[PDB]
Amino acid sequence: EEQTIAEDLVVTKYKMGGDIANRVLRSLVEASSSGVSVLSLCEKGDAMIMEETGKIFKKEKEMKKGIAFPTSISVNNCVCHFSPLKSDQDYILKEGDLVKIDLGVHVDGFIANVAHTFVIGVAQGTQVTGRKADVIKAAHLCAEAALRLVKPGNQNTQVTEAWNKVAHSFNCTPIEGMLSHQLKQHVIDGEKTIIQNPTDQQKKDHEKAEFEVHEVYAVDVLVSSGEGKAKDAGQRTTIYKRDPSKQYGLKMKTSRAFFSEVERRFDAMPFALRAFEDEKKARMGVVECAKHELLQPFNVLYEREGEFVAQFKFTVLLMPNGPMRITSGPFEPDLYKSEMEVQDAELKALLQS
Repeated sequence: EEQTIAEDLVVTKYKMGGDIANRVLRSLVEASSSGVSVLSLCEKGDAMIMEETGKIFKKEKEMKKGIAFPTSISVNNCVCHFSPLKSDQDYILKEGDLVKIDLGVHVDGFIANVAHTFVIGVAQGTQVTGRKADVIKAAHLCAEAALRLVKPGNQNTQVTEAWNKVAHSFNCTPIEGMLSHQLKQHVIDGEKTIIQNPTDQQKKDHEKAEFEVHEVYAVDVLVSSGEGKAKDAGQRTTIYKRDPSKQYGLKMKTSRAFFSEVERRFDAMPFALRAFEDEKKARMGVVECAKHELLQPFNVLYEREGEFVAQFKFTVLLMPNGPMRITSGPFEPDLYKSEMEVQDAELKALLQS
């Protein structure tokens, strides 16, 4: 069968994961200051997840728990999936940097995803202004709109539409083609999805769905101050996910050993190459696996230099009495001052409940 949030136990597993994800996120935020290595924060994040996860359900020896999405910190125009290797060049945080932290925790396959955006070195008493406030303000209001639109009976389409209206108000554009996935036990890759600002082509190929009672979603809002077109850079993909629906006979011994460690350690959850002791081996075993589509990569995307990308990701449980989000970051609206606001009367109304 399948275990859903219709069962109380399933719900407590999501809530504990969400609680753990909310705490690790807060620790990383307050550990972010100018001069700090992004690589070190990613390691600390992953380590905390692993430790917090080890304090629950101890009597259950075979229960899988841990990282659902490796800690990634994407600064300024970097869109997502930035999770450095000891080898790659990392990023050193600076005053005024717009940083996005993305984490993923799971307990028994039940995933709790969260992403938060904030600015470095913001003196208290003072607000942040400019494009950094416009974009964060917009991403925030997009998250708020989803929270009110993603409910049993509605359809992904309505959410897609609301997002452009909010975003346009601050002259921001949600990154085109980004998807928000439904969640299931051990599946971070849900079938039903919500697409952001789709191109005419994608609009025609994306499947229109309807939210059902007892479903779970990881709503991912990615808004840009620029054109909203994410491009690949010279960056190395350091995050991969095993595709359980595909199989192939790897020829190389190193490929097989690497794939076995993956199936055993992370199963179908995204993981970071940093999780393997020998880097060279990992990198080497990835080539053939990724080549025969056994592994799905999560590339590091970028927006034009000078632009900023804000993000808000939260996991919401569609309970019969209403949606309940189990993850969020320490967000303070008053901190950001923008000259623009939502102008659509109807939308303006919806945002006040």
